Amino acid sequence: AAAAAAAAAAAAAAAAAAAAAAAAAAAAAAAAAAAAAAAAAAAAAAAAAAAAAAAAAAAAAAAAAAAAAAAAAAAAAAAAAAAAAAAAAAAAAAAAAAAAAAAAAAAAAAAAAAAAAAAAAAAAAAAAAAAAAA
RNA sequence: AGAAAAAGAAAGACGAAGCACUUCUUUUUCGCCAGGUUUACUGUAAUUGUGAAAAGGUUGGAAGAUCUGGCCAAAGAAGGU
Repeated sequence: AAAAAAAAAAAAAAAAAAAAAAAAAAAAAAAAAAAAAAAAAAAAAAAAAAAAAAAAAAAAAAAAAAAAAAAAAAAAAAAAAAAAAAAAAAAAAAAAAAAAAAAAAAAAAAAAAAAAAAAAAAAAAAAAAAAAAA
């Protein structure tokens, strides 16, 4: 950060967050806000990704839903990808059991991509059927 | 694979500026097949038909011969009168 490293500093922040920086139900958002400006919308998406990893505040399901809604609204590739993926992982808002055919298929029909990111994660944890059709 | 993050892109209806501001809701990226859905028609093989050039006197059956003298040649390859 004294090397003014927007990039390398957000890098180290994701690094330590994965390397077990505290979560503490507040340390999550603490490190995330610390990383959020970092001259990079991608850096804020990386903060949100390390956040979804450290599931302290990530258990706010509709909150991850709204954050990723604004993200995939603004067309943030890294944000939509990491957020929605680890969201479906921590059972946050990416699908359902009665509106999953809408939710997941709409994350794909968002735009032309995050379809391949579903193939990265979300299609893997599809769970949009217990069948073979979907 | 070992565990040692990853790396991506379309239109339509809705508010708005009479479009774009993006926010919700569906849309497709050929292994090799096969008609077709009209082509912006224009530069880039060729066939066949066309494809130029003045007159006079002489002998002879008849001139292309002859004497006098002009014209074409990217045609003086040839073939008949």
